[PDB]
Amino acid sequence: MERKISRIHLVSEPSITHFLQVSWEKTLESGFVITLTDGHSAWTGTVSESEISQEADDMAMEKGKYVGELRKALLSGAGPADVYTFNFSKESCYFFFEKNLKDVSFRLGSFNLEKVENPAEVIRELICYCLDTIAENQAKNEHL
Amino acid sequence: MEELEQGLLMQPWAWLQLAENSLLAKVFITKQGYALLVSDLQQVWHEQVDTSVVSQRAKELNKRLTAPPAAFLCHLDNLATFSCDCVADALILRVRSELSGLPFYWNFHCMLASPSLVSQHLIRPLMGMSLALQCQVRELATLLHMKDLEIQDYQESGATLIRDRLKTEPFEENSFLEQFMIEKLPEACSIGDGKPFVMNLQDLYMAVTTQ
Amino acid sequence: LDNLLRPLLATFSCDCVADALILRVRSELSGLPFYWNFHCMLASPSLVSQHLIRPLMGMSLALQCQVRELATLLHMKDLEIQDYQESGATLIRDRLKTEPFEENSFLEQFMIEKLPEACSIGDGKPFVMNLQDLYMAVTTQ
Repeated sequence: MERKISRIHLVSEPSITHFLQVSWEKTLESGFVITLTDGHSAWTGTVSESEISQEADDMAMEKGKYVGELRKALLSGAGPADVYTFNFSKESCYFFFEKNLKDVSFRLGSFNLEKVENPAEVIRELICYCLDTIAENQAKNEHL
Repeated sequence: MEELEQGLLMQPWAWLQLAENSLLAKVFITKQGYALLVSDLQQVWHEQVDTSVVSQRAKELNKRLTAPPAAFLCHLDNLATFSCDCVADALILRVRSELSGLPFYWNFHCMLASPSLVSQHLIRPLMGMSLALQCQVRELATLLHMKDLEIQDYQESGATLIRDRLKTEPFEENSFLEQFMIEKLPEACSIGDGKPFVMNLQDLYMAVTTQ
Repeated sequence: LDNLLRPLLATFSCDCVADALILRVRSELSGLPFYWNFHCMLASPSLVSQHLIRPLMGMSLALQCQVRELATLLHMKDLEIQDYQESGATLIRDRLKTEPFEENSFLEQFMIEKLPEACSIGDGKPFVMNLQDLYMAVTTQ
């Protein structure tokens, strides 16, 4: 399995950086679990295979090219040209995200999240992984 | 939308490369909507659309790719892959574009234009252009005759030519038509794909419509 | 009907009923009165393209080629008067000196000064008198 933590901004909340965590089995195309947090609270949800097919068919694009847009938004894979935007009521837990061009923000999708019950604990786990992962790529670097 | 129609009358024609043929299109875009007239030189088709139809039809064609109507309209003003069907006489014109680094879709639902707009957007302008072009021919032919009266004054007293290749024959209009009709008319009157029209007549088109 | 219409192209009247035009003829065939009605539908988009749009467009192109060919003719006459004054070492009666032709300025003067009346559709009258020999030629072609 893979995971990828990514840093974002809600349009509801300019100065608060939020963290998206995505977790999936190598192809993001196969569906994923998703977590949002803001350092104070957390929320979670899920997306699936046929949904992503349908959602690319929904925009008339090739699947894999649309998965490209999802990698880039959700996985920080943003090319130099790409600006992405995040929207969420914490109350309804309705998420949606977008890309900004043409002097507009363009929606790229929507989720039902749920407010997570053990906020500080999925946070603890989240950042320990990060301390470890930095250290592994560091040790390869020293050798080179 | 009345101002959209008024802009349209006075817009020039563009030329569109389909895969299947070409089209001629005049379009007028604002933040308010658009009006479009299209032709394949056999038939003519019309659409007019406000921002209500824009955000509905764009939300259908482009499910999750949200914008204000005016930002879509702004991009169409830039003007991509064109295809079409006549289904009944909806010339449905299907446009694939790039915007935001995303593929985009618009379909124009173009009905057979009314005979009244065919008159106002083609026949009357195109007639008015032929009459105006003929008055230009008439004024170049007076100008050619005036330059001959001038040059004949030289031929009447002294004034030999130095460069043995500058000679003009005296201008005479009937024979200039006679040679044109055999040598030039075949090519020049050819409609082709309408690229000749859009390439050299749009200034006169814009002027005659505004007259 | 032919011998009545040929000189003219008796009395006529024109009546519209929905989309259809009726053209009525009162005349005399022998000393006796002759009556006819023409019953015309709206012409199809095929006919309007073939009889009007396409030929009228083909005429404007050919006329634009005429203007082009007359402009190169005009410039070739300007090289010729220059060759007389500039080097052919002579003058004129002065009362006939033309300006050097430039098609940009020719068009701008034309379109401020002459366009308002020149493109007048009017009664269609001047189109049938000035343009028909071109119309028949373009249609044949």
